[PDB]
Amino acid sequence: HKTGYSLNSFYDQKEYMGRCVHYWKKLLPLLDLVKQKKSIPEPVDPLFKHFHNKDIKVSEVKDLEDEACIAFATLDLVDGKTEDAIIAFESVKNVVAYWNLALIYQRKAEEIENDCLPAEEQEEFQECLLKCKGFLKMICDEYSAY
Amino acid sequence: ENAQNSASSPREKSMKGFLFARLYYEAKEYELAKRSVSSYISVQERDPKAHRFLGQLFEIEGNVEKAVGCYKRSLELNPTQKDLTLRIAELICTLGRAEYWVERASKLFPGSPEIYRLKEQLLSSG
Amino acid sequence: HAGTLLLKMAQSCEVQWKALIEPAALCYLLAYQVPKPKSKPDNGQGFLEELAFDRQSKSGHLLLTLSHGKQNFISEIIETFANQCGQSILLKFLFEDNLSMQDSFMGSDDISYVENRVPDLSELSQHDNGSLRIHNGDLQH
Amino acid sequence: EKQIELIAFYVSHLPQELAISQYAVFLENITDPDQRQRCLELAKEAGLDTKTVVENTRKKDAGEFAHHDFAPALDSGTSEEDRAKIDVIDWLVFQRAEALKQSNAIMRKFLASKKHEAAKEVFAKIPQDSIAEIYSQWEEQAMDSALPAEDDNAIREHLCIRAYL
Repeated sequence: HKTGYSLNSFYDQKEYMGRCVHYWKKLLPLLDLVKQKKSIPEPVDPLFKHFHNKDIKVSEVKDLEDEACIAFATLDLVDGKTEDAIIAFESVKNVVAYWNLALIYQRKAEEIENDCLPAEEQEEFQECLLKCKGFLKMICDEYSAY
Repeated sequence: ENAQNSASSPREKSMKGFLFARLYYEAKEYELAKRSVSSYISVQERDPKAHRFLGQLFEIEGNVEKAVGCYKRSLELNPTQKDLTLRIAELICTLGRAEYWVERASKLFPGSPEIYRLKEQLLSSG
Repeated sequence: HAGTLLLKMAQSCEVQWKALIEPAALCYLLAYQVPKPKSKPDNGQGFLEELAFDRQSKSGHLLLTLSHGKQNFISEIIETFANQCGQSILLKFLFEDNLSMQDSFMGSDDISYVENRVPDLSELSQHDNGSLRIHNGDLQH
Repeated sequence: EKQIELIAFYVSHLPQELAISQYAVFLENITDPDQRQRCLELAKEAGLDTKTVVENTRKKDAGEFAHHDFAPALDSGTSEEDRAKIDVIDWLVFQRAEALKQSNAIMRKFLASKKHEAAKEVFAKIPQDSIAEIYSQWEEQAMDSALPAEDDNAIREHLCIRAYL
């Protein structure tokens, strides 16, 4: 995800984001079976078998799911399905979802409409309240964007 | 980003930036493509690439006047200018002022339906 | 190679000690900090070029990992070398009473011409991209 | 024995005759390859044995040397050499630089006798896309490097040929 987004090449961003979406869409069914359940049985170590680290707690399932949903939304965003991309970004409530919403509002409203700018205002206000917690999770920190 | 850093390491500010310009050209970012193209032309003098980069940029920006200017400078450079007359004739069609360019296009390409129609429209505009 | 052998001596006895790192650090520093030969004109300069890539890459990687923390290189250069004593410390360990220090040694090799420079994150990646010339697809490397 | 696809392979297993094998195959086929929309392009002349250097070497050896008997009148020799240049040129369009340079040399040979139709064929059967497909780098900074003192010279030769024509 990081290596793809870091690039500017369209034909490589699409591929890296699609394949990261692939790995997350295959991890989706495997992570749902954490309800006091055996993950996958492996007596032998196929290529990568460690323990007491590979096990994800019940807490982090939701977080990883939200990251996967952000990945889906970003895939649709780097394709051109502009509206359902925003639909997909309007589900998670971390900093990255808000930032992507605000950037797409910029892109779609460079000089287009005035009443859609209040969306940008409220999004940057939520980002202000979140930076009041000092979160540096954004790709380029708020010192430049906000 | 990463390509720009790898380039600034050697510090070329060059065909690397020209490839970024070509990527922005293949994509849809007129201002960034034009900026990178101008920066590359500044670093690599003149060539069909520099002229065609800028001419495609201006053609997509709609400034057919600036496109015709860049094409005229390119044809004055004259390494290989064959699309220059075609661009001039298209600018004439989009445009008395088209009469000279249509006569030139017709004298450089006798079997020219589009240019002959442009000439007729210019003589109509007894 | 002498610094790497210092590492070998320590790891062989028990493990990298608290004394066989700073002279090894000097050995890697003064290997990184020799100017890369570049002819740009027989006499294959590509070999010197690729070996310099690999040498500077190893020096940078290993000298960054031996001291991730700063405030090391200055005191390193200022203490572990001197007119005679630093070379005496590095050489008597390397060859325990088998060579003269005055002759047939590093004694005629001067070092105080060198200074401080932490390897950069772009030049280090380029040093690895160069070191990939004599390690073509070696899985361990 | 016309087991050409395999005898040519064993030839290619022998190092020095990789040129003579491609010569046999091409001189047997191209005249009437029975080129019909089948047989998947004869596996690319046994997988390039078939290099322009040695191939043009044999063509230059055959066209002019004729050790025992060379005709006092070059008997369609330059015409067939030019048709070879043009055919390999079409194939390259589908070895573009080598075809272009050999075409320039053969067109110079035709100009040395002022054979209008011959030089016209040599220049015309050559693709319209040769220079553009040969230009690896467009920005003149890198184009000076990618441009060879032989490739740019041959391009100028083709331009002068077109101007004179």
